[PDB]
Amino acid sequence: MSLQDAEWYWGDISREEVNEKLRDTADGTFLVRDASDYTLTLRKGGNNKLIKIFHRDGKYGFSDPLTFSSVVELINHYRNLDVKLLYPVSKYQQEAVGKKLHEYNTQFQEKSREYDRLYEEYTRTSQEIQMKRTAIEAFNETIKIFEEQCQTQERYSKEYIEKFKREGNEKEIQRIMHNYDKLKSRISEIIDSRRRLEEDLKKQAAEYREIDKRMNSIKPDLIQLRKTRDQYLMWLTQK
Amino acid sequence: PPRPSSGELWGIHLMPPRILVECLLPNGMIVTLECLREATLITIKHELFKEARKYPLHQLLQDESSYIFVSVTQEAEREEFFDETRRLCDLRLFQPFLKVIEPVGNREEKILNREIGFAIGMPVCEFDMVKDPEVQDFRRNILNVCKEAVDLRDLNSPHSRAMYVYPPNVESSPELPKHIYNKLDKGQIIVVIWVIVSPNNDKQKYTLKINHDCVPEQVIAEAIRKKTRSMLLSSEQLKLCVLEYQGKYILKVCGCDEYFLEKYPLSQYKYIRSCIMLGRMPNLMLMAKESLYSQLPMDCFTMPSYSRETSTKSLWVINSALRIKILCATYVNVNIRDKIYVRTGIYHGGEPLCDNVNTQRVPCSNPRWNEWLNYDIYIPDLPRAARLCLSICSVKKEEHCPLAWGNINLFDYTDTLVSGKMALNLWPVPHGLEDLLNPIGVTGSNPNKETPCLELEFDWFSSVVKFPDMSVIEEHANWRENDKEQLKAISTRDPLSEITEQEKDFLWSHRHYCVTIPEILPKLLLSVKWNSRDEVAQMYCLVKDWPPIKPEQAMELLDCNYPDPMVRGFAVRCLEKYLTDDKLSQYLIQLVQVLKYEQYLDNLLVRFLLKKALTNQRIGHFFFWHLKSEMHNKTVSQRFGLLLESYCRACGMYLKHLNRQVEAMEKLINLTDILKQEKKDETQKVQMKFLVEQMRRPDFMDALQGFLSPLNPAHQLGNLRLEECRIMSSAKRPLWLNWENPDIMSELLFQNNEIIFKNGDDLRQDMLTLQIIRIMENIWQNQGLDLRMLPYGCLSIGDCVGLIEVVRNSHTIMQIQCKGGLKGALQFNSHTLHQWLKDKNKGEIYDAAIDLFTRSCAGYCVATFILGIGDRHNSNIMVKDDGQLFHIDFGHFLDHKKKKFGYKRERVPFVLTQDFLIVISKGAQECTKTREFERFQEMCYKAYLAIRQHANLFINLFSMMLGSGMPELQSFDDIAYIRKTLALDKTEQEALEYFMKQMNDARHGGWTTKMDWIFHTIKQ
Ligand SMILES: Cc1cc([C@@H](C)Nc2ccccc2C(=O)O)c2oc(N3CCC(C)(C)CC3)c(C)c(=O)c2c1
Ligand SMILES: Cc1nc(NC(=O)N2CCC[C@H]2C(N)=O)sc1-c1csc(C(C)(C)C)n1
Repeated sequence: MSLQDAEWYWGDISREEVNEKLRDTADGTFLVRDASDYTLTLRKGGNNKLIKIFHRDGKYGFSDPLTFSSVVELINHYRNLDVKLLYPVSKYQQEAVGKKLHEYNTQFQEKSREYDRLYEEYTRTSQEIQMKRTAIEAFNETIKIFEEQCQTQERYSKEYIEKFKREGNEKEIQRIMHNYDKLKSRISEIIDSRRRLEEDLKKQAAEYREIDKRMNSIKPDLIQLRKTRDQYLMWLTQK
Repeated sequence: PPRPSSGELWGIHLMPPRILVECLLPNGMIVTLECLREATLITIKHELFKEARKYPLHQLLQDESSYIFVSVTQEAEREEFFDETRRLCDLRLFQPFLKVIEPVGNREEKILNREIGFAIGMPVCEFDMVKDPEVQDFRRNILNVCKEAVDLRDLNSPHSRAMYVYPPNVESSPELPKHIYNKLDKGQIIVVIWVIVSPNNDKQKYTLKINHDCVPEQVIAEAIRKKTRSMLLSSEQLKLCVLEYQGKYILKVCGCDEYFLEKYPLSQYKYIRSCIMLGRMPNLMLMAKESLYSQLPMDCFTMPSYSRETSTKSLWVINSALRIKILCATYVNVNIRDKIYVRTGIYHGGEPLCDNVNTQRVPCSNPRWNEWLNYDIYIPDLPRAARLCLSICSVKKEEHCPLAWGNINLFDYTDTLVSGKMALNLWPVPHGLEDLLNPIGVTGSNPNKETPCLELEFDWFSSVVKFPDMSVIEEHANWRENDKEQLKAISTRDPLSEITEQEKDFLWSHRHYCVTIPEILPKLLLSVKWNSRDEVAQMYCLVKDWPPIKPEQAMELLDCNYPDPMVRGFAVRCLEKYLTDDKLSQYLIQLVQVLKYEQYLDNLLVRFLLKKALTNQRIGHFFFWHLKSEMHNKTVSQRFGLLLESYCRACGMYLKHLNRQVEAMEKLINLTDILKQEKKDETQKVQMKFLVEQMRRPDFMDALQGFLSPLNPAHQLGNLRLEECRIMSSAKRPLWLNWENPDIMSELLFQNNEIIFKNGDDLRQDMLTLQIIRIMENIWQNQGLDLRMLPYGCLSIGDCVGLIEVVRNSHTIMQIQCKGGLKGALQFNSHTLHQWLKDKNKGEIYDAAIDLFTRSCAGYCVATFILGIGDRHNSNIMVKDDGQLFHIDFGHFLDHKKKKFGYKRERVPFVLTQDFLIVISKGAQECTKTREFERFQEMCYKAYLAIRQHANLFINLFSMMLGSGMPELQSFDDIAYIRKTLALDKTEQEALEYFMKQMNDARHGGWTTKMDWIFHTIKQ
């Protein structure tokens, strides 16, 4: 117990460097800070609470009746709805160990690059899939129209076709039948283009999930490579 | 599903000049016909029915008039092409075929729905197919606001319609700051009213000297008097002349379409105030009221075709803790390189209400939990904004990781509480998101049903639960001294100022007093414990009877930190009563972005905004574009599209002008797609050759001439001055476009309209920046500080696609150095800027131009410091010939704080300190210290403090712009930058030392360093 012991005390580290020092942590993870003075950061209810320590006349407290005259007795008093504190954030967490902090960062950046060389080919794949999904929908409706066009033929025609047969004109009906046959041909041709596009659909649906699996394997690593490359304050132009 | 490319056929950007088109005739005959890519449907139909008489069953073909073309578009719908002026390539066909049918059904409905669908970028039929009851209830009900707005439009049949189309462009207050009042002659201004006398335009002037605060009718009266002076009339006869013909005319701005329709002071009109400040003379035009109302459409509103005992206990009756079952998950893309678990949690906006509970670690390959999770929270203690954020995570214990997330509103839009079985398709995780849940993430099931689909079963009670009506909450609600020094100090601290638990309970305790100082309501609400029906019920009753606060402060209650419905209802009511149309336009970006946060489709905020958009076309236009520019994002697509459907089904005849704008932008997108993709590696000479070739084609000329500039629909875009149009050097392949101004007297304002169309970069940054610059210039001018900024227009119209106003006769300092020439000197010499300004401003013009330069430079410097904008060298700062400075390329927020690693900003070298110090006070080798530099400094200091005084506003602006997934605007930690530049923690007089120190440092660091011209590296 002193002014700075290095057990649960940091300087005026910002609020950006507190939430992440106790993010998704249990009811307890706490630390002492400074105010615009002292500050106490605490965790409970799945939330981050903030309590000020009034220091006037070299004495410290929370409520109106002051019950301390030092900084570190305050913590141990309540430590053992003012729920107790549990787990503190230590200061010493892992000769001139500075050069080694390239090998552990060189992973991250490269593993970021390889993830970027994947998320790109995820987005590009992803949208490419939706495209094909719509094109099949287009083909389907296109086919319907031609199938409706056939209905228009085998209805308007079957009054002329079954009028020239009772009049003797085969190679006039041969023109009509040549037309109807090309119409049906342009139906089967569309159906086959659509079947091929469904083949590419399932090709890309497998490639998509392979990309997703590789991303799911890579992701746990990058977060752990984030905490390994933390910097030391006060030093300039380390590469 | 909207189409993916702006091509003319599926997977082809441009149709070859001649295309084979399979025509399906109405007698069942298929005829392949060669058409020109630009050919209209009229001629295609004519040459079809001509060459179709060669094919059998030719006698059945009726007159070609009685048939219409139908086809399949790239959106995969059957478009019946009723407009047969449309060209083949503009059809947006899936494949080149055309079916010929006879018209069926109601033609009007088909046409209107097709126009709405084109405007949105999504066929309207897709909404009809949606089965969610909330969607259809919104679609049906929102028409109430639509009808109310159109009724207010036809309330005053002739005049109100004109007010809707051409609303008065005025400032908020008529009070004219004194340094502006002095600029005019003893309280009055010189004005010039013009009259067009015959068709092949002759023009006559009437130079009036009028009180600056006169209404338009009074100006018309003075013009009539001017004319009825040469007239021979009695004194009472002149009196009767004016009396009868005062309000038979109306005033318009010469050169654009802004009209003075309302009884306002002339100086309150933005154009005239601008004329005063800039010293330019206002040129207006007289116009007969009949000659305007004639050109109004009389657009009506007709309803669409979709306008077509159960046991219930209240939530205040249930005694149990919230519990939910986690059944199973359809599939997970796991490599088996490791066990997964479902982490859940109940949240009230950003923060969770209770403690987050998890499922058990299960096989990665086989995903089943089937476990009834209990939540540490009381069911009646649930606020109205309670909702469930959950996610599927993995393990190696050693290294956790999220995979697929999902959020659900725990109540219905009907107020019912969820119970029984439910299936939720999950969403993916953003690129750089490592959080175990997604709280701010959008609520609802995934429309894409192919991604991971979780299944679960909520607790089913005896009957159907509902959240209690407000009266029950009031019934529940019905159960000193002097610490005010603090309340008038914590209510003045910025929103991001820490809220200690001492202060939280100190506020909640003395809450019934807070009403006296109403602006403290934001802070107060943050100090409430929302998982307590007790405190929630009390706070509800405090909210209802709360004093209306200023609108700028009420906006805060609409950002993410305040999700409770009563809070947002209060803010919305505040806006409905106290917000001016002017500032509603001013802050529209944030207001649109904030719609995302609201729980349900139908709410008070959307109704308010839609009503004001259907009441004011200057709002409605940008309302439309801001919503449409986000239809690319699926997370917002449905909400924003339904809202766009609502607007387009009511705005009336402006819809067609919007369609023209859309059409033109589509063609531009497609052209730039070609320049960027297919012709990527072609030389610029050949790309410009192609550009000329393709623009001259008639589909383009017709589609991109004669329409309203989305940047400011008060400007008409006339004919393209093609000889000026060009592709810009920028790698992203922009398009410099030049239009004539078609205005009857384009001579008196815009000669040329020049716009940059860039397909590549995200503009939301630039937009927000320029909006803030605009706000700052407003603040400085209201406080009598004449710092002339240039917040040039900028509008994002789609995913990294937008428009940029050009400033006429401006040049980069890079240019001015080079453009000014070598003049015999390979080096610009840095002095040159001063001599180029001196070469374009001689005599007495010199001093006033120098004043313009310094006044603009100071403001832009201060703004570049307060906002995190770096990268300021001779290629981002521009000068006009009159000498106004202004900055461009506002690409990065908060000093690249997200970017890189975060160990810089200890030193920043400004390159051009000397180059400006020469202009700001001429000559004198020691211009480190001159009187003029002292005045420059005082200006900068006053400006810095002026922004610091209003800081809360800008904090709120940035906090509202967190809905947009902007690069350097993701967490509040980002926004916290301006807290440091302004030094809101340090006292007012300590912050001036902060500013002066930073500025001195940068100036001297600039004196030393070397620029290395092109690459702008250093040498020290
Ligand atoms: C004449 C001049 C002087 C300065 C600075 C260097 N000097 C002062 C400024 C105000 C008051 C006093 C001094 C003083 O030193 O006495 C300028 O700074 C900027 N920046 C903005 C602030 C940054 C840190 C980003 C550097 C770029 C720009 C853009 C200028 O146009 C500018 C112009
Ligand atoms: C405001 C603005 N004004 C411009 N005007 C000009 O460029 N000119 C005027 C006539 C001569 C010509 C010139 N100086 O070459 S470009 C621009 C502007 C705004 S954002 C931008 C990026 C393309 C750099 C992003 N650019």
